[PDB]
Amino acid sequence: IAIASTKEVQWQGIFMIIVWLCVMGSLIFFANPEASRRVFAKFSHLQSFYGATSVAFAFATGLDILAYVNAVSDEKRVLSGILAYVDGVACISYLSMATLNLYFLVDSTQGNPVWLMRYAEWIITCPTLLYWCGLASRADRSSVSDIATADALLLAGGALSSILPSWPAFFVFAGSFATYIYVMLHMWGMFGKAMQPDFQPPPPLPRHALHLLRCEIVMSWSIFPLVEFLRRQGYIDFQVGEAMNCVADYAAKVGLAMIMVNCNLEQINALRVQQMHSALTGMLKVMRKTNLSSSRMAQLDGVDDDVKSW
Amino acid sequence: NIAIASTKEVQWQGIFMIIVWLCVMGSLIFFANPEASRRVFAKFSHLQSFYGATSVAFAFATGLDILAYVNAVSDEKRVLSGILAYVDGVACISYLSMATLNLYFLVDSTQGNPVWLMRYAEWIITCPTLLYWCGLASRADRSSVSDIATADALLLAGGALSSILPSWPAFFVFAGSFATYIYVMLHMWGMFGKAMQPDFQPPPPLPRHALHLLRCEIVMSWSIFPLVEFLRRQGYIDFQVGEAMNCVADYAAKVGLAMIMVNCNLEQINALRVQQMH
Ligand SMILES: CCCCCCCC/C=C\CCCCCCCC(=O)OC[C@H](O)CO
Ligand SMILES: CCCCCCCC/C=C\CCCCCCCC(=O)OC[C@H](O)CO
Ligand SMILES: CCCCCCCC/C=C\CCCCCCCC(=O)OC[C@H](O)CO
Ligand SMILES: *C/C=C(C)/C=C/C=C(C)/C=C/C1=C(C)CCCC1(C)C
Ligand SMILES: *C/C=C(C)/C=C/C=C(C)/C=C/C1=C(C)CCCC1(C)C
Repeated sequence: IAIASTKEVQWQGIFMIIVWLCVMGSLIFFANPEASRRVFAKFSHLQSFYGATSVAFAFATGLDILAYVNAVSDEKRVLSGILAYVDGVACISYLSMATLNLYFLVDSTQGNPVWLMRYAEWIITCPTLLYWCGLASRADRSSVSDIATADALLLAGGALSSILPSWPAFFVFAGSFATYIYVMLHMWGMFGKAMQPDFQPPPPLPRHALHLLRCEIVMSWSIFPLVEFLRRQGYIDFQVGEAMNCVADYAAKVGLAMIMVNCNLEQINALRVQQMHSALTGMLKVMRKTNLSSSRMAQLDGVDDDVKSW
Repeated sequence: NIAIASTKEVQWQGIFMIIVWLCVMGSLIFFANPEASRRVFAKFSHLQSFYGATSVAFAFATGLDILAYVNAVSDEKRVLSGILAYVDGVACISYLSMATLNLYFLVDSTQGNPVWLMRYAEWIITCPTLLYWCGLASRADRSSVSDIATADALLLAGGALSSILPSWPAFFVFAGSFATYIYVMLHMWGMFGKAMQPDFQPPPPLPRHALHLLRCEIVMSWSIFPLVEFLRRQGYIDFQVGEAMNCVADYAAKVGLAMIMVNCNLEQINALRVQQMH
């Protein structure tokens, strides 16, 4: 329920990039390039997996900068503003993940890397996307910062659960998953309470589209805990798990933009509903000013119009 | 006379693009050599990953045009995104098949690299359609379009046949195809020009500004392929480098069109509710 202006979405956007331009430098300071080259060789397709995701996110932002300029309203404008920066961070993250010497941690389950840059992306992105849901539905400013902060610590636990021994990993990882359902349960009830046809303040998106948001987010964010579960269990390869993470990272953020584009293209029907009513009352005003009986000015006035409808 | 389309006509034109490609996919699985394809994806490990990534990029790019079709401003700006909804879908199933199927290919005489006929069979189905599609954004002669459409169809074929020829003739058949490429592009730049006139007889379904963008998007995005194969056959870049460029250039040329229809449809609604405020 922030109801922020375009200059606020710029101020939050420059904060995300400077709080990122600090994160990358932090992860470049602790770099061990001998092992980064060793990991980017033992797992060959990684530099291609992440480099392909960065290019895919480059066009993802271009689709938002078009939706931002050509936005139908100033309400839907500031919504594509947050997605413009959230998807831009996804591109500079995977660009650096695929070309830079970054900091990662050995995990206890299988000895795999923990990219931390991608975790540092989600802790910058995922809280913002829940604040984004706090505007498409206009929930309470507290009920949003609840799940917003609960989802930030959520990602942190699953990151700092890979280092832990067997049992404290299971218990910290299971603690993050329980918090996940909390975020997805409050959201489904956050949009569901905004979809009611009797709801002030009327949401900046149509009522039906909110169901698409609480559907797309639920069944796209669920992939990440499902991959970290299987891969730690040892039931899928590391790269096969990384490939899913890169595509799920794409479908989750891009899925919102295509819904924003869908909404901006749907107000055209709303325009064509207003055009109908205007031309209906316009023909109504003429009937309220004419007299329709035997007033012979062409034929009888009534049959002239009746022949027109015939 | 001129060049027009209709919704049900692009629907049957759409399903013709897929059945002439389904036939193509069968022929290339039929003549394929799986023992030789395994060697390709072995030496070039990133090939299978590139195509599968390109396919994912095109899967979403198709669905964006479906939203432009159901929520189109005009009956003509519908049958324009309709062509792209089939063009961009072929790219999704072409790259999904290139990354997951045993396909037929050829060894080029220049450097022994593979020549992906499935991709060549994609452009032969795409490029002549986008030029029929360019005959609807500008409404050129059905003869002026049939020329470039059949000249671009043989253009991609000549560049494919050039790989199998010896030294001397491959030079001239390749150069003979690039000479026709400029013939296609020169006719396009002047094809939008006739419609870009503020006093044109059949008003084009696009504004004058959006038409100059198209003749710039199609010039600067299509010129990459004749530069990739050039710098790859000469040996100035690795094969996988030219494939990654071909995997990105193939996305820009077709999503560049998809984002023009979005911005024009969006520019139309914002202009229309303004004309309602007044
Ligand atoms: C253990 C993983 C370590 C990774 C290594 C890099 C860490 C840097 C990442 C984030 C910095 C914190 C800045 C963002 C903090 C967001 C907290 C939050 O939830 O804010 C929501 C907001 O209240 C909605 O209105
Ligand atoms: C009716 C438009 C159909 C366009 C193609 C869709 C099917 C593409 C499949 C194979 C193309 C093989 C090469 C075909 C060469 C183009 C044929 C042509 O000249 O069409 C011009 C049309 O008359 C201008 O209105
Ligand atoms: C000026 C154009 C006026 C309007 C006409 C529109 C049509 C343009 C179409 C093709 C032009 C040539 C395509 C680009 C070919 C460049 C090849 C080249 O210059 O090669 C340099 C060399 O490869 C370095 O490494
Ligand atoms: C754009 C990136 C997004 C939306 C990432 C979302 C991640 C989640 C919704 C959940 C992640 C995890 C858990 C629920 C538990 C284990 C740790 C994670 C990060 C895999
Ligand atoms: C969607 C796919 C498109 C737009 C493909 C376009 C291909 C070209 C514009 C050109 C291709 C070639 C040449 C000009 C010369 C050598 C042969 C080709 C196919 C590389």
